[PDB]
Amino acid sequence: VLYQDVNCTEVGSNVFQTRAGCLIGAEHVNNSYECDIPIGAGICASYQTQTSVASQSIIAYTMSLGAENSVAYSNNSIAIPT
Amino acid sequence: NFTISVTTEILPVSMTKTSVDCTMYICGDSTECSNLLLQYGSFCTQLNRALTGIAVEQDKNTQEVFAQVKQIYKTPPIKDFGGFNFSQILPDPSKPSKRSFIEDLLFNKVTLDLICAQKFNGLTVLPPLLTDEMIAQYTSALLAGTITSGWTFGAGAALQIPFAMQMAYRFNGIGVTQNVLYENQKLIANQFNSAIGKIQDSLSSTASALGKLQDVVNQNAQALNTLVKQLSSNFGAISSVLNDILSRLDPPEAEVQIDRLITGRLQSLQTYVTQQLIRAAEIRASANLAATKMSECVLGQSKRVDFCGKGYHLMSFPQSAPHGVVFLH
Amino acid sequence: LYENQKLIANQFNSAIGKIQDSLSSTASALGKLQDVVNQNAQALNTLVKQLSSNFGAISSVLNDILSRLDPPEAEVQIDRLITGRLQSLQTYVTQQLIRAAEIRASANLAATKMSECVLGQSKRVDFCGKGYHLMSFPQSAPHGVVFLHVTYVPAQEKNFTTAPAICHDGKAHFPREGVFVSNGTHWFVTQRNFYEPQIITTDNTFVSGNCDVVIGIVNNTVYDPLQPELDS
Ligand SMILES: *[C@@H]1O[C@H](CO)[C@@H](O[C@@H]2O[C@H](CO)[C@@H](O)[C@H](O)[C@H]2NC(C)=O)[C@H](O)[C@H]1NC(C)=O
Ligand SMILES: *[C@@H]1O[C@H](CO)[C@@H](O[C@@H]2O[C@H](CO)[C@@H](O)[C@H](O)[C@H]2NC(C)=O)[C@H](O)[C@H]1NC(C)=O
Ligand SMILES: *[C@@H]1O[C@H](CO)[C@@H](O[C@@H]2O[C@H](CO)[C@@H](O)[C@H](O)[C@H]2NC(C)=O)[C@H](O)[C@H]1NC(C)=O
Ligand SMILES: *[C@@H]1O[C@H](CO)[C@@H](O[C@@H]2O[C@H](CO)[C@@H](O)[C@H](O)[C@H]2NC(C)=O)[C@H](O)[C@H]1NC(C)=O
Ligand SMILES: *[C@@H]1O[C@H](CO)[C@@H](O[C@@H]2O[C@H](CO)[C@@H](O)[C@H](O)[C@H]2NC(C)=O)[C@H](O)[C@H]1NC(C)=O
Ligand SMILES: *[C@@H]1O[C@H](CO)[C@@H](O)[C@H](O)[C@H]1NC(C)=O
Ligand SMILES: *[C@@H]1O[C@H](CO)[C@@H](O)[C@H](O)[C@H]1NC(C)=O
Ligand SMILES: *[C@@H]1O[C@H](CO)[C@@H](O)[C@H](O)[C@H]1NC(C)=O
Ligand SMILES: *[C@@H]1O[C@H](CO)[C@@H](O)[C@H](O)[C@H]1NC(C)=O
Repeated sequence: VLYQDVNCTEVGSNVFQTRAGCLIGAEHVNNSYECDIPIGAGICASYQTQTSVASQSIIAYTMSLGAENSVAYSNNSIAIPT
Repeated sequence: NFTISVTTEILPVSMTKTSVDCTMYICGDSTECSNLLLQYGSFCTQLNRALTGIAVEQDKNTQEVFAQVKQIYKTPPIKDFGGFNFSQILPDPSKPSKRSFIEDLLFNKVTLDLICAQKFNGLTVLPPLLTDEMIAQYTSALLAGTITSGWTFGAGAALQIPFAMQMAYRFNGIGVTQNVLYENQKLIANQFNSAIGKIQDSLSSTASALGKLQDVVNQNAQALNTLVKQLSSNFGAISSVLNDILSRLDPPEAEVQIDRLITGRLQSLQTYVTQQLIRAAEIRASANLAATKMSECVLGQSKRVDFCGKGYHLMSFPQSAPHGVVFLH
Repeated sequence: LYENQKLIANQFNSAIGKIQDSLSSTASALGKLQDVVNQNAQALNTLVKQLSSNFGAISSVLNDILSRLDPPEAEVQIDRLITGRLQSLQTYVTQQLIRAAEIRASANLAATKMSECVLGQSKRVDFCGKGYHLMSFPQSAPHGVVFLHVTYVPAQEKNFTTAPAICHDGKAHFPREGVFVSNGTHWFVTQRNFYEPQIITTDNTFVSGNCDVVIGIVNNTVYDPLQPELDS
């Protein structure tokens, strides 16, 4: 349950305060994945089937934009495909 | 002789993801009103579906305009771009959010209690999926791909290339041989820096430059404001609040007054939803235009005349904005 | 192409097989058609259910009102029912008009895509799919059209030490088509997208003024293709 625009004072450890609202019933993951359910303010919940603990669980992680790249620009270097 | 003139071009990309609830708006949190509203039928499901479709389409517009890059590129620590100064458009790490000098001049001339009144009546405003931080990071990745990798970062894998060599492609693409660039490189860099300074000065003069975003927000705000004021309408009943109709009359005679009030309020809310749908369709057309502009001007070089700004277009630098995007052609 | 024709044909056949396999996996690929049909079907379905609404009247079917009340008192109930049903039908018509305008925009986009991507080769970047566009194959679909954009994607890279121009005897030398690259010792002039190295003759390169004004120029002896011919 996602309580939008609620001060979360009225309706443990299952909460997670997002800028959209506190998501009760989802555990945060500090790793960022590509997200399929859009939630709000960069948060996306998803269903994670893990064979170790909590095979039925919903994780609310910050949205990942993609693989960060560090292309090495040089004033005399070019990259031409072969 | 030639001159390079940076031209700003503003395009709305999305509007506020609003949301309306019947029993909060149509009913003043009463019970008999809820009975009558459920008696009318399934208009509320249609209204909620339409508004959720509007919100989904706005989210898709925002995610399609900006997220045209699979990878988030970064500018190199050194800035040897052949004398070309990009400190104004490149990200500024001073802010906690990786915005830029020109992006900051945009977020201050829009500015997007009345909000509490709308919230208490069920007229909530959902937050966008992409915050200004991730939109700014998408713009920074686009800038890094354009400056360092030229335009091949859109076709396939990004390929590093000297900036003084990248612009040797674009002149040769607009007819002028690259020797003209390679003999007048310092002059071109000076003109480009001067043009960036001039466009920054113009952005730091008046908000009337951003006359499109200040309309995509002011029209939705006015629509919500005039939807709020429809609750202060008699609509034929002897009052305008449903707590002063059930406190005066009895059910068999108060049902007609409540029916009048509910049909009037439902008509007003349906009018608001239709206006919102039409405006969302127009914004979708504008976002498609912005998407193709960023797909052609930024990710390459358009041969279309007067599309990517007047004159033979060389390149573009996408920049974030409040509910929109501005190009620096 | 004329040196790698068989390789390109094999890659194209493999790509067609892969897109066939992807189409034979899930319907989520056709997420647009399954919406242009489902939204209209759902709109018709929710228009049907509005006939089951009292709208204030003491019933919901017009045969159980004229079988209970008399004309002078049944007319008010019928007016209630008719204004409610007309409002619902007008709402459906407005939704259909808005969706038809959106579909008209989509069909204009499809028409221009067929007119440029298929009937030619568009220079527009990322219009006819990601990467450079070779050709497109339109295919029918239920209330729609699917394009199979054949695209040119560079696969593997290799760094080179480039150079904006070349000093020979004080005169600058710029490549008329391609760029100057070096594999460590020598120099070559190659096309931008593909690494096909060629020696720097006087055909691949043109002169423009001296070579002390251009920034970043390097030294090399451009092989004049007439020296062995003028020696004899
Ligand atoms: C092309 O135009 C530029 C811009 O007007 C010229 O650069 C100016 O040159 C004058 C003297 O020729 C200087 O006094 C200015 O300070 C220059 N301005 C800038 C911004 O550099 C350039 O000289 C012109 N080129 C030719 C061949 O006439
Ligand atoms: C690029 O341009 C910016 C701004 O046009 C330059 O920053 C200015 O630098 C001068 C000298 O250091 C300062 O007096 C100004 O206060 C700076 N202004 C701003 C807005 O930062 C920057 O030096 C330029 N860099 C290059 C390499 O040309
Ligand atoms: C370019 O890439 C293609 C596709 O990866 C290569 O074609 C494959 O090459 C390997 C080894 O030569 C063969 O085992 C495969 O059967 C080939 N596949 C196809 C579909 O032809 C090609 O060799 C690469 N060319 C170069 C010069 O690296
Ligand atoms: C760069 O490419 C040139 C191509 O001419 C290489 O020169 C020849 O490379 C072949 C490789 O099979 C050798 O057998 C020849 O002896 C080389 N010289 C000549 C005159 O043909 C060169 O080795 C490559 N690498 C560098 C660092 O220059
Ligand atoms: C490129 O080659 C030329 C010719 O061999 C070198 O000649 C220089 O020319 C400048 C301009 O007149 C003189 O000031 C230098 O004294 C010349 N060099 C010598 C050694 O006499 C030039 O130095 C070479 N440049 C590079 C970057 O390799
Ligand atoms: C939360 O606090 C604010 C400020 O007092 C108040 O306006 C609002 O009604 C409260 N309740 C919410 C958002 O549910
Ligand atoms: C959260 O951060 C901790 C360390 O701060 C890390 O060990 C953990 O893997 C992260 N993710 C969780 C708890 O899902
Ligand atoms: C430009 O390239 C040369 C050659 O490697 C290098 O020495 C120089 O440092 C580069 N320029 C800058 C500003 O680093
Ligand atoms: C090119 O150089 C960069 C940085 O020096 C390196 O990361 C990359 O692997 C190189 N690519 C090739 C093909 O050598």
